[PDB]
Amino acid sequence: MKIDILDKGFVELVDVMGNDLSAVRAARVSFDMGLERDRHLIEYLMKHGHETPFEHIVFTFHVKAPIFVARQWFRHRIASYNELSGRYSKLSYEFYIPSPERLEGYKTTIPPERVTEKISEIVDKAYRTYLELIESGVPREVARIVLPLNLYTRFFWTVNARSLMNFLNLRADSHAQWEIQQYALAIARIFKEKCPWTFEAFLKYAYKGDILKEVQV
Amino acid sequence: HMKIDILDKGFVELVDVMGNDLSAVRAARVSFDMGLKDEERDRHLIEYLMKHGHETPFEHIVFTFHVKAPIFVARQWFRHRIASYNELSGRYSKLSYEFYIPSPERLEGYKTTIPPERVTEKISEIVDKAYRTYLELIESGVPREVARIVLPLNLYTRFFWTVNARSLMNFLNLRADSHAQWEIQQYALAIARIFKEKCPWTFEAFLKYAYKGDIL
Amino acid sequence: MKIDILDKGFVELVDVMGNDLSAVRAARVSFDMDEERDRHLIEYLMKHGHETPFEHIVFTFHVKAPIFVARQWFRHRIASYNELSGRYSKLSYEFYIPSPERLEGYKTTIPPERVTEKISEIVDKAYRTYLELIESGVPREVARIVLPLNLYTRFFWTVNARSLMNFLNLRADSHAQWEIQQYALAIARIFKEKCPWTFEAFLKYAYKGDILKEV
Amino acid sequence: MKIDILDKGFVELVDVMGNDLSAVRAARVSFKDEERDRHLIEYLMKHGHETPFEHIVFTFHVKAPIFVARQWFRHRIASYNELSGRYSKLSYEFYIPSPERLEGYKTTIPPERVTEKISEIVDKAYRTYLELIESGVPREVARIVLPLNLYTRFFWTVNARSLMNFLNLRADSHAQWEIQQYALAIARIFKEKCPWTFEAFLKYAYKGDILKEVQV
Ligand SMILES: Cc1cc2nc3c(=O)[nH]c(=O)nc-3n(C[C@H](O)[C@H](O)[C@H](O)COP(=O)(O)OP(=O)(O)OC[C@H]3O[C@@H](n4cnc5c(N)ncnc54)[C@H](O)[C@@H]3O)c2cc1C
Ligand SMILES: Cc1cc2nc3c(=O)[nH]c(=O)nc-3n(C[C@H](O)[C@H](O)[C@H](O)COP(=O)(O)OP(=O)(O)OC[C@H]3O[C@@H](n4cnc5c(N)ncnc54)[C@H](O)[C@@H]3O)c2cc1C
Ligand SMILES: Cc1cc2nc3c(=O)[nH]c(=O)nc-3n(C[C@H](O)[C@H](O)[C@H](O)COP(=O)(O)OP(=O)(O)OC[C@H]3O[C@@H](n4cnc5c(N)ncnc54)[C@H](O)[C@@H]3O)c2cc1C
Ligand SMILES: Cc1cc2nc3c(=O)[nH]c(=O)nc-3n(C[C@H](O)[C@H](O)[C@H](O)COP(=O)(O)OP(=O)(O)OC[C@H]3O[C@@H](n4cnc5c(N)ncnc54)[C@H](O)[C@@H]3O)c2cc1C
Ligand SMILES: O=c1[nH]c(=O)n([C@H]2C[C@H](O)[C@@H](COP(=O)(O)O)O2)cc1Br
Ligand SMILES: O=c1[nH]c(=O)n([C@H]2C[C@H](O)[C@@H](COP(=O)(O)O)O2)cc1Br
Ligand SMILES: O=c1[nH]c(=O)n([C@H]2C[C@H](O)[C@@H](COP(=O)(O)O)O2)cc1Br
Ligand SMILES: O=c1[nH]c(=O)n([C@H]2C[C@H](O)[C@@H](COP(=O)(O)O)O2)cc1Br
Repeated sequence: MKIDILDKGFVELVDVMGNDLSAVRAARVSFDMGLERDRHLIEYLMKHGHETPFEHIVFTFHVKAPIFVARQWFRHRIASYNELSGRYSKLSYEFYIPSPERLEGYKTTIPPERVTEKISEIVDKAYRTYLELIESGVPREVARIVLPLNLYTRFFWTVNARSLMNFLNLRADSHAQWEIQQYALAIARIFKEKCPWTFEAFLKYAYKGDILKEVQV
Repeated sequence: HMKIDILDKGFVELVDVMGNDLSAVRAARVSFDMGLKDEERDRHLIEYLMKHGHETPFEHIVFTFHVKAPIFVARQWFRHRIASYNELSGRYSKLSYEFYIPSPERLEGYKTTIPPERVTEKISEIVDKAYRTYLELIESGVPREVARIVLPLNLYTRFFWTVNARSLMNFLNLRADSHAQWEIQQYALAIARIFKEKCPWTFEAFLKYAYKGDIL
Repeated sequence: MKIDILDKGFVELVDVMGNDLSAVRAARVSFDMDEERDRHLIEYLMKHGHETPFEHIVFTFHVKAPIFVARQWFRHRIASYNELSGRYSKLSYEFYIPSPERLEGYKTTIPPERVTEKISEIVDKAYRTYLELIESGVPREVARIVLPLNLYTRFFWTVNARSLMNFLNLRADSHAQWEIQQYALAIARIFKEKCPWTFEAFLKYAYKGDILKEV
Repeated sequence: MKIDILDKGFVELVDVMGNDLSAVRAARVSFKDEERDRHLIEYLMKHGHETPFEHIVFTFHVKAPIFVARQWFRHRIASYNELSGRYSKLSYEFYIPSPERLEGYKTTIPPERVTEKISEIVDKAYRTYLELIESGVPREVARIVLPLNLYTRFFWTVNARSLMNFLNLRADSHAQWEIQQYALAIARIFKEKCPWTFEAFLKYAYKGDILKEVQV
């Protein structure tokens, strides 16, 4: 399962542990019980605020995204991350270039096409300078500081269902930057495919965001 | 699928697992824009990570356990915050007559006034009386959340535990150690055993370069 | 500042870092930024779900509570704890004995005041058996396993305003066991004194519980 | 307490709760005696009993380059609040490495040229950013052309235990030089507020390699 986001990014599901029944399973222990009834428990827990059972469902994603996007994403402390290093590796020529449609809805002095053009020009000069510094023997950890925030980076993300839901509440929302919204939708799609009952219950009883109720999957 | 019996009626049962040794290898490699490789190389990285103290990669390995243990053991266990728990409720369900009765050998080394067997006998008695009082209150209409307050700390409880490899190793350092209570140690050995079965490379590397305990 | 809870328990403030303005300062370092403007920002943050700024206010409490209460309290992982050790020190003769009014509203085959008695009896026999074992040479970590769940323990609790609010949402609520609700009420009271603005705003826009809305 | 770091950065102590005695009070669970108290701090540090130090909390105000902040924010056991590029107009403040930063590395161009190369690109980037903002492009979009050396500010609230982990990892030669400088500043303040804990830390638990070589 891999989903393309923006111009060069993506969200890919690396691994998953458990399913909706994992949460049903965990929840049952409270009443010395085990695993149509199970589906009803998910709703109950969701609408009543029993979030802990969903912590036993865990996902590991492989994400390709712009650093300005990663910086916001990494603010979610209840999860695990492992990212590409700008200190250790030679960064490749890959940057997020917004399409003219990105400025749809805003009045600008210069054409959307020009805006897209200027971002590219800057990206191009920045990367050349970066390579020139490295070729000259400048340490990678120093040379990379001239690279812009729209530079693509990669990382693994292991997070459980409760934290992922908090993530969707905050990122699969209109107040979050459009770019991370797009990633959140892909995360939602995958979440829905692996835990359909929890997902449906989540949208109907606890989701606090606004876009997942208008945009399918 | 794994089950280890602990104490007289307890147990540690592996319910699920996500990833294996290579899950940490994958996570780690990404820092160099690389992926997996041969076994010799990948296994070398794991020990490398363990040696230098790079533990984040091991967080991508997650375990889900089903544990049955006495409350005094569980209390110490739930002190490990970097994990998830779901436990049997004394407020909601009627508790079963199951308590941890120490065997006479638990007193080995300690010279006692009364024979060990007697200590065992006395523990069972108090437990029996407490439980009868509990059943008595429950059957007379007393709310369960109130009636259970007479139950002793050796009452058995059950819970689910989802924890990743890194937090798990911290658990073993602290609980797979002679400084921890013998009872919790036994559970830690069972946890280590399962960790060994599922992530051989990580475990071995752990024991050789990071494990700070003494019983493993 | 100390508040007694139940028959022998309590909640006392040990220390606190910051106040309503601590949250105001944390948040202002976002837009690169007086009373009305500040208290309004606080109500604004609370109303929209911007909770991180409240993490910069921290409290440390000293709590004396029954273990069954502590087992529920310790489930709140986003915080720090340090409790008395039952295997290191001899436990004192202090247990939570519910008052007859605790069974109020319930129809029981045994008079409430009789239930109170049965609980005391167990406590007494369990504790004596415990001292009997210890004096007999049984190590404390083993002898104490016969003690009941209403045995009082003590601990230090350091938590920030955000986690504290999650705690009040879940514990200062009728779905929580009454005994812990009482402690949560005490926690809320101290929190109100130190952060009136944050507290006021919490009740009005984020508080999900029910009893703080009536007590 | 405010310490200048790099060319435009700084570490400022905003607030602090408790001191060395706070860890002591927590460990004993009560509420003095330097001999015993300090001895206890060292005992706790020597045997790995770290939870008591979580009762000591700091709030810092930091100004640092995004590439430094990104590494810093990887420390999850803490609280943060940073300036927003989506909401605020960014100031013309970037970290420009001085020639000395390249002492020891053999380059095909004079270290001063590297400084100029970096300064020029930073200048171009900021100028395009300003033109984008002026023409009407949304802040959150216009700032994506800004370099990783753009300075940002944030509030950091962390307890002594997590801060000690931070020092282990950052006040070390393996961490990038730029964040090492901040860690030193963090260490000075910590040392100033909790002299007993810091000394005990350096003596028994610290895993880094610079704090035992550089005063305060
Ligand atoms: C021999 C022994 C004796 C003990 N005696 C006592 C006692 O007398 N009183 C008592 O109350 N407890 C006692 N404990 C419990 C101990 O204090 C810890 O609570 C327990 O070991 C859980 O460990 P942890 O904090 O390392 O783990 P977790 O809570 O699971 O945390 C794992 C890691 O994340 C961290 N971490 C998590 N949360 C925070 C935070 N809020 N701030 C900073 N870092 C954080 C640390 O790096 C930690 O090692 C004892 C434990 C042992 C093994
Ligand atoms: C009325 C009531 C009934 C209950 N019944 C039961 C029961 O039958 N069985 C049982 O085991 N427990 C039960 N609990 C305990 C409950 O499951 C929680 O453990 C407890 O409320 C502590 O809450 P918390 O997880 O929200 O808080 P904290 O552990 O303090 O966490 C605060 C916040 O950080 C989060 N968080 C922390 N750690 C993680 C993580 N690892 N993954 C994802 N998010 C995380 C969430 O956003 C959370 O709200 C009950 C509680 C109440 C109030
Ligand atoms: C020299 C150096 C090189 C690095 N290289 C890379 C790299 O190539 N790629 C990369 O992505 N990162 C890299 N990092 C970042 C590193 O992986 C950690 O994210 C960073 O050091 C923050 O540390 P921490 O996990 O110990 O701290 P915190 O996140 O603050 O956590 C403190 C303690 O609580 C714990 N803890 C917190 N959360 C969890 C959890 N979810 N599960 C288990 N335990 C938990 C542990 O006991 C931990 O030590 C590097 C750091 C250094 C110092
Ligand atoms: C529209 C929008 C605007 C934003 N603007 C800003 C800004 O201007 N400046 C800025 O710095 N950030 C900003 N953020 C980031 C925000 O402050 C959070 O850090 C981010 O959403 C991650 O969320 P979290 O804290 O809920 O999640 P996580 O860090 O993953 O935590 C999940 C849950 O555990 C909890 N938790 C975890 N750690 C702690 C802790 N240490 N103390 C108490 N509770 C804890 C809470 O219950 C939390 O919801 C913004 C986010 C959004 C969506
Ligand atoms: O929508 C947002 N999402 C987010 O995660 N932040 C966090 C990210 C970063 O640590 C700092 C400033 O981010 P921006 O430049 O993207 O606004 O606060 C801020 C905003 Br607004
Ligand atoms: O070895 C120990 N392990 C542990 O987790 N505690 C925590 C458990 C409980 O929250 C409180 C008191 O525990 P004991 O009564 O078991 O000592 O401190 C204490 C000790 Br000593
Ligand atoms: O209201 C509750 N609060 C709580 O914290 N638990 C946690 C406490 C303990 O770890 C386990 C069982 O608790 P009780 O016996 O008190 O129900 O689940 C359960 C319930 Br119901
Ligand atoms: O020393 C380091 N410190 C750090 O915090 N990272 C984390 C920061 C970021 O999330 C990602 C890539 O960082 P660099 O570009 O700085 O290498 O891994 C990496 C290295 Br190496």
